[PDB]
Amino acid sequence: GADGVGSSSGNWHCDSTWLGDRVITTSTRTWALPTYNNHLYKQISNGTSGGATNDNTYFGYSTPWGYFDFNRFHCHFSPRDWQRLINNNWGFRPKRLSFKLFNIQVKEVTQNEGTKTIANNLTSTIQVFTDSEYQLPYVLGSAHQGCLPPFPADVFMIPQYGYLTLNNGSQAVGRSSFYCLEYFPSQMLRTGNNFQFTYTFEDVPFHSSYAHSQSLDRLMNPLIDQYLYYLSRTQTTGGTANTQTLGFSQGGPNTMANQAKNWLPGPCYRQQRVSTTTGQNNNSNFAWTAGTKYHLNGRNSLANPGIAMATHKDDEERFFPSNGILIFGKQNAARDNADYSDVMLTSEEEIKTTNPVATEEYGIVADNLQQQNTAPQIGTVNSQGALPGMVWQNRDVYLQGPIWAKIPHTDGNFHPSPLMGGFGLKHPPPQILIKNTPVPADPPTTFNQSKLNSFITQYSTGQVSVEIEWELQKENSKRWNPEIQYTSNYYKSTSVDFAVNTEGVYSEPRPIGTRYLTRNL
Amino acid sequence: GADGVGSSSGNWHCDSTWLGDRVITTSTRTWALPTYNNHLYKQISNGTSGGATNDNTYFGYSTPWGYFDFNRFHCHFSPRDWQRLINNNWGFRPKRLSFKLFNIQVKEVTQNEGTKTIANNLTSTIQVFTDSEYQLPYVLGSAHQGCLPPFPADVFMIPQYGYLTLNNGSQAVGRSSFYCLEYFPSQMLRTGNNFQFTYTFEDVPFHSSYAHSQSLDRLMNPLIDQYLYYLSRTQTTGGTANTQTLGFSQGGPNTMANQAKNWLPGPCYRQQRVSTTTGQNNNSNFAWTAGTKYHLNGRNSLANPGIAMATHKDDEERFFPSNGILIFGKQNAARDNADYSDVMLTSEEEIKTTNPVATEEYGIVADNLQQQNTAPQIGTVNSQGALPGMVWQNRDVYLQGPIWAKIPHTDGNFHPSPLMGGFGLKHPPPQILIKNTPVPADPPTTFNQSKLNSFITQYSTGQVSVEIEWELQKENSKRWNPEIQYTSNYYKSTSVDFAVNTEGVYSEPRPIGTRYLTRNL
Amino acid sequence: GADGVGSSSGNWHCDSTWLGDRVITTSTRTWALPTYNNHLYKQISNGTSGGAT
Amino acid sequence: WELQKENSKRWNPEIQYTSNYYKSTSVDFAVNTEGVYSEPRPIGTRYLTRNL
Amino acid sequence: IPQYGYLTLNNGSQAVGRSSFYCLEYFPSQMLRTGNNFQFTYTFEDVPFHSS
Repeated sequence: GADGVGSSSGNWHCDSTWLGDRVITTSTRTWALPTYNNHLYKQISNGTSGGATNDNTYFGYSTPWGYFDFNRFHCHFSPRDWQRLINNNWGFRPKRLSFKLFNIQVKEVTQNEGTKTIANNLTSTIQVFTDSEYQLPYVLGSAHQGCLPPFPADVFMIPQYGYLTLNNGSQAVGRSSFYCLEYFPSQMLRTGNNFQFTYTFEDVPFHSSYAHSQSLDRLMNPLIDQYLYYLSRTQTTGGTANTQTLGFSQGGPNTMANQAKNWLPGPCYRQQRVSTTTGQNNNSNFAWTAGTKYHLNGRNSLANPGIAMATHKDDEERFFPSNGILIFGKQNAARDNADYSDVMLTSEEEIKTTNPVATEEYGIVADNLQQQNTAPQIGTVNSQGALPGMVWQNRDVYLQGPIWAKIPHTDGNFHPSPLMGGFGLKHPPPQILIKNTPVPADPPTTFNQSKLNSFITQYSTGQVSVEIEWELQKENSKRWNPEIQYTSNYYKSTSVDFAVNTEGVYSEPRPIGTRYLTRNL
Repeated sequence: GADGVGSSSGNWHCDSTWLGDRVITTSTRTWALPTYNNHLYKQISNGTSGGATNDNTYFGYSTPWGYFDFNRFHCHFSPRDWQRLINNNWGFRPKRLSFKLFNIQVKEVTQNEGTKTIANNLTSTIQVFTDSEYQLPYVLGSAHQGCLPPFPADVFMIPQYGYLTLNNGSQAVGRSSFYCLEYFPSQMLRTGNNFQFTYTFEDVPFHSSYAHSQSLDRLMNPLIDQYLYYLSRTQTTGGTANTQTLGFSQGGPNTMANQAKNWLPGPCYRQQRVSTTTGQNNNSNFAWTAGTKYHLNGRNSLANPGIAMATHKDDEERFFPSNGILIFGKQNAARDNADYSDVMLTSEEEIKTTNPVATEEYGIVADNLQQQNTAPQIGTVNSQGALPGMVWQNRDVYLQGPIWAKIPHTDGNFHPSPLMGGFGLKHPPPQILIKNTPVPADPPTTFNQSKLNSFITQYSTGQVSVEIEWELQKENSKRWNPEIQYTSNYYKSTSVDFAVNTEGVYSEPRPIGTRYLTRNL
Repeated sequence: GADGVGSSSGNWHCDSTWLGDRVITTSTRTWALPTYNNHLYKQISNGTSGGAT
Repeated sequence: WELQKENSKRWNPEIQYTSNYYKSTSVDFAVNTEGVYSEPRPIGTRYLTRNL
Repeated sequence: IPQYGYLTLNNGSQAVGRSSFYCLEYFPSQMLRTGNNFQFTYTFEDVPFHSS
């Protein structure tokens, strides 16, 4: 109706509504936006001139702007809600979202000798816009820090926006592009204004959350023989001198490894195996050398995690592929050289049925061409691309994991599902940029052409709301016996899981996968 | 209105019209159609009975007919028009075409002793038809010579039509098929008639003409750390005796080779590397032996060019893959054993971002399974198929290159984009066949059953017009700094580029790629 | 609609639009205006009395 | 602004204005390490050609 | 924002009779506080295209 400094722009909303196949999750947080780079664009670079190896060189710019990132699940779901979701449902996909930004304060702080003081600046503004035409480097989806906090009572700091471009060493080539963010139409807000927009997701396949109750090779009937034959005997038996001969048999219950099958496991690109028990591992540093890397433009890049694979086979739980998994840190984990007990290892073991084990070969093929003179030889397939009749599962999404990623714009792609897990999108949710409008200090009395480098130390805070509507796929199954469910531990504990401790620090005990309920292949 | 020998059938058209997102290019040429094979079908063959190796054997027929081929770009675009196109636009695709054939003369030449004389034959006809049901071997798209000339003032000769069929050695098998082209309904034209038809392309994705301003591995934010971890340490350090241990770290600006990534480069099938500087290459003839070949039906076939890959990495310009590029000849180049200075080498270097370098491996994988007893081992991937989450770019189209190719009719295919570049089409533009109607010489006075082998030496000429409507994808980009453009050299020269020389010979100095403007991944 | 110290007067615009034979370029900048001459008009002059030619 | 479209039958390619393809320490028409914006060269308006 | 000043007829450092003096406060102007804005439009007269 009427906006001003005395009225409030918007109301707090955190809620989740469950109706039929829809669930609508809304959230609200409090943010604080500092001034970055003293309002300057800057060329940032790193090159082999220093100690940096040729692989880590980069060239790019760092903008004064800042951006909102809600791309992680736990922003939108309380652990309880996540439990309603993964226990009762096969799959889900987002439909549409809404975004609101309101109740803006802008404050200016000054330093006089040793005293610090902070006072409202009522006339200052902030600038906000969204890129809806995707005309900027899209920097979301790389799993950077700085999303909304999982716990609504936390106040968070908005990250700085920057991007990278083509480089040769530390230098730049001709195609290198430079973007000036002030060059887009944006909306300017004072303390009595608010900002909002809506967005509608394109059709996306449901994320399958479930494990297969069968395995790809066991689809057969155990009771009945096949009518097809296979080559079971190359040589006579029982004789003192055995000669080569041919004989055939029908696949049956006794030998099921020989039966014909319609389908093949998903592709395999091998990882190195590492044991959680230290003593069993080799004594050396093989992490970077023995890692599984892909080579692009004379630059070796570790492949992290890589394509979706089973972490380990039965009773192998102490083993995990080198880089082939997602690893989340526990609360108050060190940044570098953190101990094993400070991190949380995800496990893809649920997909063992459809996909091959990450640390083992795909299969065996014939190397040579046999003769009565020469013996047959076999060979091992470490890397296997796609073949007609392969089926595979994507990687599981976690409560801490990213929701979506932008499918790059290219001539062609193969199954465009982000490797880190999520929903691939041609047109992801537009990224939102925000900046404090610079306010100069006292200019000189005599004209000078040079730009003004002196400004008023300033920052702004406010509220942000995001609301996403999700579509659910109900679970319809005739299974007689009980399912596996996700459940909290019944035994006593010093402190409640997913709750604040004595000091008020919120923490998450373990990652939570999405696959519990079962289906038939 | 009224057609006859005195009226003209059609008017000359060469023009290009630029309206909005459409551009309509029309062209006209003068052709001459000789009599081939003395009006005879003939079995042609080659086999290992001679010096020919088993790989080059073939079996097929050569028809008296002849056909029109406009499949190359430079037929439809003047170099200037090609410059308007590639500088201002991201992509384009054809919409519909028109074809006209008119102003037909048919002349008969006789030899009397040493004198030669040529006179109009007013009553003779020619036969023309198009196969719109695709019931013939489709011979276009193999980049054969004989398309329309690039320069409108040239008169060209129509090529002869022939096709190949299944063979075993020089012989033919049972499935070998024989087609009689007189067995189709065709239209017969005298000097007062004209021929035309229209065609409408099926929906086809725009050809992407642009380079990526980013690279596939650099999509990350340089400023912010990831919240994921990786395995950075397998062993203690600083001690006199170091023991195996586990430690983890977060990917960050300093080490970007270790960060998790959502996508992978396109597939890789390696090529042998050759230096343009002769001295650096090995001394031997490895061209055929060390080439990259695919084996089909006991017959080795060189893979030319192969799938799209970057020609070379940074500052490698002197290197090119063996057969993995397109090579165009300069004007008046020799047919066989031409010198390096007589040919023009295309370069795919623009796609380095998305696709791997053609001459280097795809990556590294783990060969063995480590233990405290045994060291880990690594292995190299030379050939890599498709894996989920790969992105790639197609090969660039050139002003001299082919426009389209017919996607073979098969059960299944993978990304059906022709390797030589172009638009893959289920129903390409129908191919057009043309022949002089045979006119017998004086038959004997007494009946004889044998067919008449004596004919009047004869040929025909006329005009041909083709008009194609193209659809454009406008370039909308916020990049601040200037683009790279294609431009002619400012410095003085003996003769103008893309123009006739003193002797009247038209020539093209260099190939012209389509990728200049830039985009973000 | 209603202007005051809490509302913002206008929105940032920098854009260029290409339509047919028209192109429309808009721009926006931030300025700072000092007080000159202590709010005084002043006669300024220079002459050959000094070193000036 | 009002534009006058270029309608010309010239066969061979025009001269265009284009950025340098070769590598460089810093991008032209962009901020440097210190954040100072700079313009490398003046840019004239005459490239396309006409007949007298 | 630069300072506004202007020159007039002179003889040496002195001024002649035709020298004019303008008082800028003598024009109608619009006064704005922090809640106000200012705008106007303008239309160029017909001018020949700049030949590039």
